Amino acid sequence: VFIVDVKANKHQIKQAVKKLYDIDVAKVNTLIRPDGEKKAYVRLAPDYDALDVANKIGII
Amino acid sequence: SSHKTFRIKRFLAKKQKQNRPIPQWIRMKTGNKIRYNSKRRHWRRTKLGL
Amino acid sequence: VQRLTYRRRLSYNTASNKTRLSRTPGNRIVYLYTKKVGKAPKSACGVCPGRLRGVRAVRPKVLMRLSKTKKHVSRAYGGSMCAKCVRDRIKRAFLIEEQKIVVKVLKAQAQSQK
RNA sequence: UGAACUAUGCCUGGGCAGGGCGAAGCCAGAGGAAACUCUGGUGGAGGUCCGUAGCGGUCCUGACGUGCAAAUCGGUCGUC
RNA sequence: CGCCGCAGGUGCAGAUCUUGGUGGUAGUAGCAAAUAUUCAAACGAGAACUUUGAAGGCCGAAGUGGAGAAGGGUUCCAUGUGAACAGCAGUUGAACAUGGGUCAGUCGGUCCUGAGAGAUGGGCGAGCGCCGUUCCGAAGGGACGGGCGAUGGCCUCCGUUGCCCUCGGCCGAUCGAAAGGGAGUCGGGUUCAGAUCCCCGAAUCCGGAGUGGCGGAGAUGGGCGCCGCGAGGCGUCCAGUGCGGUAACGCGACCGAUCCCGGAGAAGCCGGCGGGAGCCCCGGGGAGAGUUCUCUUUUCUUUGUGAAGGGCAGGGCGCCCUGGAAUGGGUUCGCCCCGAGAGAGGGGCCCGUGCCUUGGAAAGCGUCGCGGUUCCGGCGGCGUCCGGUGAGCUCUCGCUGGCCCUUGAAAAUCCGGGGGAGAGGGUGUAAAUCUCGCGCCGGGCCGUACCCAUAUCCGCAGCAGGUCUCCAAGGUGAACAGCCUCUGGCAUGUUGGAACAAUGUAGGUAAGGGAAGUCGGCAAGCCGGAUCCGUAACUUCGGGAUAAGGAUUGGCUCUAAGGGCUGGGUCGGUCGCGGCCGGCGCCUAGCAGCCGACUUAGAACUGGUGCGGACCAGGGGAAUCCGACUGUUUAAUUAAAACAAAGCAUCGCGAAGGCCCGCGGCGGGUGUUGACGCGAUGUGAUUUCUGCCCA
RNA sequence: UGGGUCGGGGUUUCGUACGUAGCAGAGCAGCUCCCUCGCUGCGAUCUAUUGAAAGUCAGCCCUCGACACAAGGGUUUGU
RNA sequence: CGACUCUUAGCGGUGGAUCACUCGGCUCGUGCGUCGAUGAAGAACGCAGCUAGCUGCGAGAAUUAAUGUGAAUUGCAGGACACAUUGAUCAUCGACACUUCGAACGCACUUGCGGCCCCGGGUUCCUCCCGGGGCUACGCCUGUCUGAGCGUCGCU
Ligand SMILES: [Mg+2]
Ligand SMILES: [Mg+2]
Ligand SMILES: [Mg+2]
Ligand SMILES: [Mg+2]
Ligand SMILES: [Mg+2]
Ligand SMILES: [Mg+2]
Ligand SMILES: [Mg+2]
Ligand SMILES: [Mg+2]
Ligand SMILES: [Mg+2]
Ligand SMILES: [Mg+2]
Ligand SMILES: [Mg+2]
Ligand SMILES: [Mg+2]
Ligand SMILES: [Mg+2]
Ligand SMILES: [Mg+2]
Ligand SMILES: [Mg+2]
Ligand SMILES: [Mg+2]
Ligand SMILES: [Mg+2]
Ligand SMILES: [Mg+2]
Ligand SMILES: [Mg+2]
Ligand SMILES: [Mg+2]
Ligand SMILES: [Mg+2]
Ligand SMILES: [Mg+2]
Ligand SMILES: [Mg+2]
Ligand SMILES: [Mg+2]
Ligand SMILES: [Mg+2]
Ligand SMILES: [Mg+2]
Ligand SMILES: [Mg+2]
Ligand SMILES: [Mg+2]
Ligand SMILES: [Mg+2]
Ligand SMILES: [Mg+2]
Ligand SMILES: [Mg+2]
Ligand SMILES: [Mg+2]
Ligand SMILES: [Mg+2]
Ligand SMILES: [Mg+2]
Ligand SMILES: [Mg+2]
Ligand SMILES: [Mg+2]
Ligand SMILES: [Mg+2]
Ligand SMILES: [Mg+2]
Ligand SMILES: [Mg+2]
Ligand SMILES: [Mg+2]
Ligand SMILES: [Mg+2]
Ligand SMILES: [Mg+2]
Ligand SMILES: [Mg+2]
Ligand SMILES: [Mg+2]
Ligand SMILES: [Mg+2]
Ligand SMILES: [Mg+2]
Ligand SMILES: [Mg+2]
Ligand SMILES: [Mg+2]
Ligand SMILES: [Zn+2]
Repeated sequence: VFIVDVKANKHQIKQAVKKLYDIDVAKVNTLIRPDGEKKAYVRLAPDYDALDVANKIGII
Repeated sequence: SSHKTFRIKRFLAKKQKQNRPIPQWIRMKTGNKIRYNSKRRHWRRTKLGL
Repeated sequence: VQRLTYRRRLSYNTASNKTRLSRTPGNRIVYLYTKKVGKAPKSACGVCPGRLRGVRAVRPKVLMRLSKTKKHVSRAYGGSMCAKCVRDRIKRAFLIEEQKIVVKVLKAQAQSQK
């Protein structure tokens, strides 16, 4: 789960996550929060584990 | 309503964000003179402009 | 009895908000939003009030994904005109063309006199 | 500057229990010398009747009248 | 600050004076609309109000229930607090504080047009501008087709590319619907709060695929010469843009442009029938509960199969073939249908939301247990069954009618046909092509929490007001009535306790009299349902009419009538205690058995004459005035006799026009009109009359 | 000694309780080795038990039966 | 005796007059006398470690660079900063940057949808998908190119 720029679309979010985390993603769901921030649920590919990716990111 | 435009939702977002109390450390600043947020808005008391 | 709710935000009994009851494998009754009733083609004759046979009755945009055989009949004008009025037009075309030959013969034989 | 209330026209939607009366059309039977009439069914019309919801707002000149309300409430009512 | 001068926005008790503050009133009015609370316990300093449990009640499915639209905008959800607020209180809160929460190709917006709005051209206008929306425009910037070439390159050959020929009127930009039109997503699980969006599993629509992803179709047969015993091979030539059925039409594809025709989108209200489902009801079989003082094989709960395919019922057909009908027949609740082809027989098509099947039991649910991952989509057992009924209710589909001086959208978008410009191969290794099967990739943006109201909206408020919808159980009953109940919900509507004075407000009863009361029967009361009788004057013959008036009505026990299903055989003369044809027989005044609704009528018995026992639920008659009726009206004192109305009558007008708008344009409305029309008046249905006067 | 609370009795109100029983009961449905005129259910209502049952001071009357409680509390007042 | 009421005084409340203060106004005068398609005024939304308002700023967002200055900022924290292989802060401001609406400019808006040309990626060039960049308003002047006319002519 990420907070993203409100102008970015699902394709841009997908490519941005793939580049700066070196992971493959399956799909991106997106909502805009009541406080105005865009939130993206980025499902990872089956061969990528979201647990240890969040560990190397530092948000575990 | 549930159905809203993006402009309306963004307007409501800013109104929500500024509807919070002042930080307590403001009251310790030099020459403060501010006691509390006088622009607090309750949803039932005062209705928004839109 | 178990009462029902709409499953969409359209809350009015309009022509696009028509439902039917359905029992799920979970043993609960729910709405299923039906599609509208399609119509078979009317005949191009404009006379016969019945609709064409051999053509599937679906909404117009469903015809895009149907195959060719489901939309016509193997005959001249098939799927666009009734068999009765196709027979009538075959006879009417032939007999009128015969009548033209009649008047052509009749005028050609009558012009022999100077 | 206003038709967010109201007035009127248009567009596109939604809605209106249960009963009574019994129009045309139709069937059969009967009477009659005929002409034709009578009887029983059927049928289900109508700015039709009783009466819900809805819409209205008659009377109590009821309640209230620093009110629940800057026009509301109860019964009784009009139409349905 | 004094004194000498100077200069004023220079003196307050008033002005229903202005602003601010404060009294008496006064601990007063008041905290009284919608039946209602009680016991115990917990937390806590503190409990009439919080929470849990137990009772007693209410909403009573047209809800005080479950969900939405508009509007609100975080009120949603957890945790904490006890200042202020919630007109008593509070341990509670829609308060305060801190955190969290709204996940989509297939739910909407988005797209289309509607009533309409609105640029450009043009016109007008001092001017900002506004008129106009096809009108006074050189208004098509597109196209597979063909040609000239640049060969840009996997320069084979097909893509690109500039120009030329040919074709090309939505003939008008653009905006306009979260209820109209509009492809395609369902089932299970999951949260403190989100799910048709997350997860699991099943689908599906649209788009793309250039070098072409795989199959299948096209499409692969005949004739002649030869070899070969035959089978089968070789050479040459000729076909081949599929096939079947009398037909309706069918089959898996089934070449084809510009162009033309058509369909679907795409059509009102009401009635009566019929089919399907959901619900309700009835008889059993299970599982779990309740009662058991006595009785009750009892009472209650529960007892699944999505989309998308395939198959089969069922419904419909104004579809086809045979044939030719009066002694007319068929047939509906009603109708209606037939030599323009009935009845009968045999077919074809459409819908198929029903059943079976894949999905599918592996899930879900109900029970009974066994372990744990402080809070396992844990593990396991068993079950998820058989039937019957209907003027039943609600959706839905269909058929057939009625009504209209009313005839009940448009456009996106999709499809079929007509035609045959073209394209494709020389018999193959087949070609052009393919709406057939399978395979590959993608579907961006915005909304999505919650309330939806006797507390989340508007009314200054948690205001008896207002505010658009969907679902809808049992009993009684004509019933979506009223009354009681189940599912679900609630705590009596911004306080409690004790009393039971007057006067109120709301509701009852009252001897005898019966409107004597009062402006006036105001208010209240009487009547009331249904069945059987019985109904006048008058009348526009329709009505009046539930006229008036009268009798009956309970409970219990029977009786009678009102239907649906099957089967009606004279026999081994023989063998597939049963089957093929037949010598072998007379229900033909119809029986035999089984099954199932309500309704009507009659009778007996019976109760202290009570019985539409609550609820529901017309007082009636004789006249007079006015308005014909139905309708409408002064939101907030007038609902009427007022307005309207159909009917009658009159007037203007043939478009260079009548009536009217406009500051202006040869602008605009009636007018998408044309005297049976439009415009302007008066009177006010019917009937009958409508006299005299043009000074 | 007292007044209470129950109980009892009286009064009075209504009108004859539940259960049981009956060859009471319009009738109906089953059993016939039975029965030789019977037995097994359903059945409003009737009869007897039964002027019964129930209420009755809370502002009725009398108890001397039972039970407990009652020589307690607070605030004031002087010629 | 008290209570109550009245008057006066002390003290205490309620209230915010008076007086004193003044980083505000009002008035007069002076000098300049400067906006915008190179996108103004105005509006919206964002930006701080803790930040709601005001103020400042624009995704480089309570500010970057440069210059002057010369040890702070400060409410708390954190961390720089030999102040000479240059420097906190403030001021100035000439470099750079400057989101979305808005004359507002591709079309349109209470929504959203195009077209053209390059670049990159999935492609592994051919045109489909994703991203990036540059264009795409009206009027008008000069010139340019392409055109029209049974307008006036010329040659054939
Ligand atoms: Mg979304
Ligand atoms: Mg409000
Ligand atoms: Mg309006
Ligand atoms: Mg009527
Ligand atoms: Mg009526
Ligand atoms: Mg009054
Ligand atoms: Mg003065
Ligand atoms: Mg004064
Ligand atoms: Mg009081
Ligand atoms: Mg009170
Ligand atoms: Mg009730
Ligand atoms: Mg509700
Ligand atoms: Mg809450
Ligand atoms: Mg309070
Ligand atoms: Mg709050
Ligand atoms: Mg054109
Ligand atoms: Mg539009
Ligand atoms: Mg719609
Ligand atoms: Mg929810
Ligand atoms: Mg199944
Ligand atoms: Mg099913
Ligand atoms: Mg026939
Ligand atoms: Mg199972
Ligand atoms: Mg929701
Ligand atoms: Mg209210
Ligand atoms: Mg207001
Ligand atoms: Mg309330
Ligand atoms: Mg009450
Ligand atoms: Mg209460
Ligand atoms: Mg009396
Ligand atoms: Mg009397
Ligand atoms: Mg009198
Ligand atoms: Mg008198
Ligand atoms: Mg009255
Ligand atoms: Mg009368
Ligand atoms: Mg009787
Ligand atoms: Mg009238
Ligand atoms: Mg009249
Ligand atoms: Mg009115
Ligand atoms: Mg009025
Ligand atoms: Mg009135
Ligand atoms: Mg008249
Ligand atoms: Mg008239
Ligand atoms: Mg006694
Ligand atoms: Mg003082
Ligand atoms: Mg600097
Ligand atoms: Mg739109
Ligand atoms: Mg010329
Ligand atoms: Zn035809």
